[PDB]
Amino acid sequence: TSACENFLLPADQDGIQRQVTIFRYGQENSAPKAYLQAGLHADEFPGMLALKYLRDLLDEAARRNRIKGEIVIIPQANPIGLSQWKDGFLLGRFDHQTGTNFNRDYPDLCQLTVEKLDGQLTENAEHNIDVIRKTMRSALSELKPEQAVDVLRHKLISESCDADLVLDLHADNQAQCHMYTLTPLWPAMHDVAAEIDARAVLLAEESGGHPFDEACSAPWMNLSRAFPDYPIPLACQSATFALGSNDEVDLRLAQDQAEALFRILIRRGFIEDVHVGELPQLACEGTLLEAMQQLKAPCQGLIVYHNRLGDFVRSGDKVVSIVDPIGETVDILAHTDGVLFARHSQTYAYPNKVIGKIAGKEPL
Amino acid sequence: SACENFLLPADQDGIQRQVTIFRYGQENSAPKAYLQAGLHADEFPGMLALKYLRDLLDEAARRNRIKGEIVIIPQANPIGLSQWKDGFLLGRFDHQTGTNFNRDYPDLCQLTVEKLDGQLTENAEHNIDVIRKTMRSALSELKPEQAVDVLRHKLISESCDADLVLDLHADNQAQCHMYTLTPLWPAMHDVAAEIDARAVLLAEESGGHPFDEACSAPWMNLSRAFPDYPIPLACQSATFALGSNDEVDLRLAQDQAEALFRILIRRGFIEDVHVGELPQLACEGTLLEAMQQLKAPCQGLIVYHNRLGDFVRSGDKVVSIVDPIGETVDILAHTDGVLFARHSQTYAYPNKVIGKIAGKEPLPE
Amino acid sequence: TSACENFLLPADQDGIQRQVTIFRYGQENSAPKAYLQAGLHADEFPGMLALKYLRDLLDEAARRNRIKGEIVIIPQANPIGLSQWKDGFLLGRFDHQTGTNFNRDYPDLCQLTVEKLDGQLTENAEHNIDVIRKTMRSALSELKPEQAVDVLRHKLISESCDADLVLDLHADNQAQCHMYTLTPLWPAMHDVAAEIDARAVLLAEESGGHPFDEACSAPWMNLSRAFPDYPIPLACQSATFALGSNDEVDLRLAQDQAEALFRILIRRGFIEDVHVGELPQLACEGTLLEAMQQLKAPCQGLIVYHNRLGDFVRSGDKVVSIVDPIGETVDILAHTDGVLFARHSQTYAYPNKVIGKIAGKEPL
Amino acid sequence: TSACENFLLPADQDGIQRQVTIFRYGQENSAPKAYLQAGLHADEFPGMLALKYLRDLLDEAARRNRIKGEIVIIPQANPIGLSQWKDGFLLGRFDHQTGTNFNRDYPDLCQLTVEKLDGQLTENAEHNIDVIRKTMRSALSELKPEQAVDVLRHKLISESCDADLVLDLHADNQAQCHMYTLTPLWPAMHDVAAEIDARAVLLAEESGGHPFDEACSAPWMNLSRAFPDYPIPLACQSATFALGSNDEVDLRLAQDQAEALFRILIRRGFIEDVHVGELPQLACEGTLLEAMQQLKAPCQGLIVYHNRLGDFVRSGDKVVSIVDPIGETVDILAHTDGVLFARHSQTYAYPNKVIGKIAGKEPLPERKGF
Ligand SMILES: N=C(N)NCCC[C@H](NC(=O)C[C@H](N)C(=O)O)C(=O)O
Ligand SMILES: N=C(N)NCCC[C@H](NC(=O)C[C@H](N)C(=O)O)C(=O)O
Ligand SMILES: N=C(N)NCCC[C@H](NC(=O)C[C@H](N)C(=O)O)C(=O)O
Ligand SMILES: N=C(N)NCCC[C@H](NC(=O)C[C@H](N)C(=O)O)C(=O)O
Ligand SMILES: [Mn+2]
Ligand SMILES: [Mn+2]
Ligand SMILES: [Mn+2]
Ligand SMILES: [Mn+2]
Ligand SMILES: [Zn+2]
Ligand SMILES: [Zn+2]
Ligand SMILES: [Zn+2]
Ligand SMILES: [Zn+2]
Repeated sequence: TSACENFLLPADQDGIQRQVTIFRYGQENSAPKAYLQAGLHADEFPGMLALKYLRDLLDEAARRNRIKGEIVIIPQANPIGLSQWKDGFLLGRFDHQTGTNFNRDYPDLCQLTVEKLDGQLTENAEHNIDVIRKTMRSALSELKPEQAVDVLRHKLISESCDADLVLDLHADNQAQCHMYTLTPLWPAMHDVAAEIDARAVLLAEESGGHPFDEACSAPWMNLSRAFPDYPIPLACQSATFALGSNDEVDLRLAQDQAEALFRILIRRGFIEDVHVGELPQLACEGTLLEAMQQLKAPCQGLIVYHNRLGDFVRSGDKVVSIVDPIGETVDILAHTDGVLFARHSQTYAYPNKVIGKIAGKEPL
Repeated sequence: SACENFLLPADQDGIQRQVTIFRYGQENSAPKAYLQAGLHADEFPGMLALKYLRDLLDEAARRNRIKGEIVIIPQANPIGLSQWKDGFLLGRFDHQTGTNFNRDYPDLCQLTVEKLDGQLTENAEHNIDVIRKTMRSALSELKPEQAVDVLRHKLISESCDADLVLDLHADNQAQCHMYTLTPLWPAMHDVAAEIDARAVLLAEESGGHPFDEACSAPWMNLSRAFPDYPIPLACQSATFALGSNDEVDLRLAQDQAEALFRILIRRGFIEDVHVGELPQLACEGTLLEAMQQLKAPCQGLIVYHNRLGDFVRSGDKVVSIVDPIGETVDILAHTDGVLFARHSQTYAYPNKVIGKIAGKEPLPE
Repeated sequence: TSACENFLLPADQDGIQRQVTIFRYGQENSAPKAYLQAGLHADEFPGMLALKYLRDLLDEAARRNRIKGEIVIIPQANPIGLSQWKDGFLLGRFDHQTGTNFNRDYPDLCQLTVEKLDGQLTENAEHNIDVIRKTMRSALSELKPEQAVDVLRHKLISESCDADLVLDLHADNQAQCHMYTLTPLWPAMHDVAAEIDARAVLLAEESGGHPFDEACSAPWMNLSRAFPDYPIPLACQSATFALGSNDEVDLRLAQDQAEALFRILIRRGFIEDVHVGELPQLACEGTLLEAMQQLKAPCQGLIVYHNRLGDFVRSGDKVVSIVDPIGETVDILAHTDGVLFARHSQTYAYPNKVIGKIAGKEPL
Repeated sequence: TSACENFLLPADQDGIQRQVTIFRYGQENSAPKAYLQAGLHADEFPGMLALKYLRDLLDEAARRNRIKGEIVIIPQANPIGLSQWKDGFLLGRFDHQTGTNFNRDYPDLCQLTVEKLDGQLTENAEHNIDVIRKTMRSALSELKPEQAVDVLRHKLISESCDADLVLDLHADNQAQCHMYTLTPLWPAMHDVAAEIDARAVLLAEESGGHPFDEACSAPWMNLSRAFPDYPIPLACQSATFALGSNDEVDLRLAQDQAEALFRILIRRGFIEDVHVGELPQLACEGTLLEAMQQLKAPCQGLIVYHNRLGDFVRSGDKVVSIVDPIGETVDILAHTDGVLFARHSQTYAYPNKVIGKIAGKEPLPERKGF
């Protein structure tokens, strides 16, 4: 019913080897392929519990012989970060050994495949998809990473680059459910945004230092541009789901998110003999990431919020203040109209700390 | 208001920090109160409460209503306050020594009992002044070198001779609760009621010499060392956990500042103010040894089955540890009581304390 | 699995006979009893849409055979006000025929039952509850109202006085979600306030001219005082929910409010086999209604607000100004610290118009 | 600085005499003439506050001696409607005494002047303008209205018919800034539309029952047609500005609208020694009023919108539903491509309630005779 791989990473600075546990629910290399992972930031929990419950649903779908394609589930994509305790707190965002962000510095599969594809593309889009996916797998086989974190990033992209559907499950420090995707995959991924009840959908073609979701979807956009004489569709539809707050561990929520992910899999042809019915109403519009305001602390001090999580705020509104208990108070204003979909869990600032997010429409 | 900026020795980066101390009233006047917050630099509610208590005291000072000496330290630990790692503030342990900021305070009984051998009389007030003077002398003789030892030394040097000491703290996820010396209960019932404690935890001696016990324990221990002399519990100290570490709220901090102000009035620090009827205390004093620490026996997601503040019964499933790629382990209450604390970070390592139940029967654990 | 009653009011001044549509989802006269109504002020809409969607949820609960109690749903409790159009606007707050407020002059069930109860109470609280509820129904049966609005008020209290849970769904002209209840039912109704995300909870033992929620809950408090030798618990837990602004009709909001009401019904033992999970933390403290400041316009003119809805304001702050476009400007100040939970939808004043509300604590 | 008159209406049913306060910033019967009024519908507020701030700007222009013509400002053109409170709400759209709409049943100055002008027109357009304006004033002088609302309409047209520029400031129940003008006055009032940031410009030659803006501009079009052998230019350029939602009272917005109105006055030669500069971007095309779709509720119930104010919608899109909370749901579709520039503030319907507006380009079959 379910295959299990334990992929072993090379030893860290303490001589410790870690494993990535990967579950597969379908026929290997079959039909449509889905990839779902959680816990790439090891201190972001909601996705971990949601995929535990999605597995319970898929075990039943497997027993009933209703799995159509290949579904790949990784509830804890980052066993390195998961071990990084300091003074009794888990710091799962950055790699101790390299200092790098776990959701950065993924391979650029356009840069790795453009030369190889020069003579292989044709007028048949489906053919180009198979050629590009095969080329991507070959290009990754040629890379030889040495550090556990680079080997981990390599494995995760090697197992996801040829998928039709990729969902990277994340969380923010204090936030409402929200989604990120590639600009041209909107509104294609309207259904997934609606099912997971995103309260913000943030669009970009190219963001920061090569995150996982863009590593999966961007290559199809960049290859389409590299080879404009050939049909290259956006074959891999990836998104990042921030499912809630980092510490939001709740049975009801995880079960509801597992059921939503199951409904997404049904709608996209991974499950048969199950009815989905009407798509839920999406509570927000897609906006550009560059139109999103990061609220930053201009100084150190207590973070005092004047708005609740999810409040609509307008340009000029006082949203948060930094209070020095032995000094001055500094007021921070909204510079755009939008929804305060994120704040922060730790209510003390250092200068340039991002302490909140407003999803607006006008680029900043 | 007087302001002192006490300078700590430079750290490993050659950086010196200051402890900012505010004083209201005349030096050495009448009764003495000491209030500090942020000894654990990641525990915020007390920091904001003392900011607002200062606003109230500035007005009391303008109106010439301060009777004794009130010492306010909103951020008692500027070392911990600088300790950022991967964007998170880790303010509980000192990064040079690895020690807990609220442990390893001096034992002022051990430091004064020899000196006091020939100095005590049948006059209680005399003994209080002699013991306080001896404590100050004993501390003057100590020469700490590490910034954290210098910090602990300064904080006890400025508080040991106070009549009232309130150490303002927080827990990772908790209701307002209080700790004090067993024999100071019910003496400190009024302060517990004003701050709306939902648990009062009593001990004569706890862990490795925390600040509140460093202030009040010496009077109990000297009373026992010299049973032939009147030695009252002259320094009434308590720890207030004012809420969750990250519970920063205007309304709450203003309410806590007003409660602290009312405590100062009741205990004779503020003139020309009537307080009136004491609020109802929501809990009984219980022993710290009757408190259950809920521990994770294994790593995994922390799933709570009880809300913060629920009354739970022995045998109840209160919390589960869930391995998202493994097994689930259920954690049971071993005592009836109030779940006054849980935890903010919902993932465990083995032996992690993930919650606290205030019970009445002492536990053998 | 859902009953429908169409209760006929006597014909009005135009010879029009109107109906109150009542839906019942459970076991008649059994188990726990819940009563939910909306639209008593016929121009307050959010509750009307929320109960439409709560019915969809209860139809499914009924189909799944999960209803434990008797649940009474009245999405439009006031068909009189609902007809009162003038110049294309619906004026649903006052009765055209009598000039009276629709949420005033409800019967006092203490005054109506104290004589009857003198010899019927015992040391058994559950007995007293059944005796008092039976006595209330009898006392109301004996009343003979003639005006459609008196008949309407009579029916609504007759169907709610014996409930364990009563939620009267309202709105304000421009407001945040807020709640009113009987002072001694706080913090008993903390869970209710938390699920609906109230941003103010206003407490009173006795308010104005006998509103519906107090008509339901006050009698238990007043009978407890009338008969202090007997255990009389506050058997009917009533509250008023102002679910937002009068005109705040939104699909997402009404669905979210329907789901919150469903969660309240589950928590209070009306629905089987549903896991709810952790209670949301309440965003406000209970304050006294007597500590609330009404901001009044001292003169006619434009209402210019300086504070946004939901701002925390301090005594002395300029909150709103009245601007005469051909005359003078008058500044209106906060006289208490608290939350500006209400403003107004029509931004022009007449003298003594209430143009906003601040929920304070009445300190000294 | 400015002249101030208080024109007294005859006493109403309660024996109360109401007054219209009129401000004048220029000379008298001078140079170019501008007329700006707000609050004809007394429950439409944004224009009231905008003209308060425009007066502050004009007081300064007057102090600096920079007023070039006659500028007439009426922040509250309708003191009758302004008094009409019921159950704490202001109902300012219809006159209590007559039941008539405050922005309907204005005089037709073509019908009133065609006979008088028969022998008075010549080859000189400027002459014809002065003759027609004098004739209009005489024709109105001859009328004797009795009811307060008829006297009010009479005064407002008497003070505006001879203006070169007329801006009637209005609002809708829930709407984006939009404009109405006479079909042949477009492209010409492009500058006005651009300065106020209209999101729809709606054109008609004849709309409903004789509104104020058409009462001012239509006569020139109709007289041109009555006397085709003479040059009769569209001497009075009128427009209706719906400045926003009825209840949209905001300091920043009113100041921005006052500044835009000031820039319009500069561009059209009312303000001396001030340069405006480059014209702002026009956000929309001029479209016919008969190409505008009115969304109507076919039944009573909750108004549930599926589109935001200002969304672009396409023919076939579900825009709004009417939901009977104890009955059925009815879906309402867009039947044209365009911007949903208006919805409604009160989210409950009666049958045939207009619950929104879409500005399209293709004339719609049902939009005839308004
Ligand atoms: N493709 C993108 N544009 N974004 C990538 C997904 C966003 C994602 N964000 C977080 O993990 C939340 C984090 N606590 C925070 O502070 O934001 C990430 O950085 O991995
Ligand atoms: N034991 C005493 N007599 N004094 C009370 C000390 C308790 C106090 N606890 C805390 O700051 C909360 C901490 N997060 C925790 O997990 O306990 C402290 O360590 O200062
Ligand atoms: N006070 C109570 N006992 N509770 C009843 C809630 C009050 C309730 N208020 C409203 O519908 C809003 C109204 N615009 C206003 O200005 O209040 C009502 O009058 O029925
Ligand atoms: N076409 C013209 N000549 N004039 C158009 C003016 C329209 C203008 N309409 C309104 O105030 C808004 C109204 N709620 C509505 O539904 O339109 C008016 O009546 O004055
Ligand atoms: Mn502040
Ligand atoms: Mn469990
Ligand atoms: Mn003002
Ligand atoms: Mn609908
Ligand atoms: Zn992340
Ligand atoms: Zn602490
Ligand atoms: Zn109401
Ligand atoms: Zn109008």
